[PDB]
Amino acid sequence: EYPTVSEIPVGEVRLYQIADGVWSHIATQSFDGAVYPSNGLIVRDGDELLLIDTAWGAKNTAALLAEIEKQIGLPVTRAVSTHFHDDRVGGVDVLRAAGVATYASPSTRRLAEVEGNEIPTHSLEGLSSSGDAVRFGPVELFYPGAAHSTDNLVVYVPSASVLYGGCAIYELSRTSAGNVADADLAEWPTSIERIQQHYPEAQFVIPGHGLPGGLDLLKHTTNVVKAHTNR
Ligand SMILES: COc1ccc(Cc2sc(N)nc2C(=O)O)cc1
Ligand SMILES: [Zn+2]
Ligand SMILES: [Zn+2]
Repeated sequence: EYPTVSEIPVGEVRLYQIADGVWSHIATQSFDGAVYPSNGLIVRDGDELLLIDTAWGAKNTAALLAEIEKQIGLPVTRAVSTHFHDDRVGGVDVLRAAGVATYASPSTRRLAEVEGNEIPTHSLEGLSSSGDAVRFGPVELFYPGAAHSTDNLVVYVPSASVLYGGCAIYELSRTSAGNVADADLAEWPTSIERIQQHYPEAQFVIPGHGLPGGLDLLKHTTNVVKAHTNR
């Protein structure tokens, strides 16, 4: 059974096996008063591991690396942040100190700079236009356009038909759009469709927060967006 926010004390991390050599990681952090859960991805990359997003903070991210070492036992060598918020780059400095090569789009890097957040080292070339995609070891990184934020990425894991939505895809239980400060509600519905388009095959879709699903998570998000465009 998937772990829920109330089962993960702040400072602990959980690994959850999705498919052969594909796990999610789950952690918890406070924000504007209140604690929320947050997801990321781990994909085997030959004899190494590829990290999709931090565990939302330095302490969580240290505990992630340690759980990884305890449960999987292969070194984490690269990480990719999918947008510039703290649930995506918070802990990049720990990764860096651990010896992980960190990566992100050039726009994600500039925006973390402006926000005062931690900044990944390496720029991901080839992700500038709505619809671009590049192969990053065992995964495909894909830029569907603005949504939750202007830079936000999603990742697809070919060999397993896993699609990682990042904070661009809500979980069904979630019906309020929550914080959309840096959002473009206008393009957001189009970008989800850009996703559905490119990844029709996804058998498993993971939101940035909460419980995983199938392609239905795309449409549910859309509704919840539009229900807020209107009012
Ligand atoms: C699934 O339950 C929830 C409810 C609300 C939030 C608000 C936050 S905090 C954070 N670091 N990201 C978000 C987001 O919406 O992307 C996150 C998860
Ligand atoms: Zn965000
Ligand atoms: Zn988020």
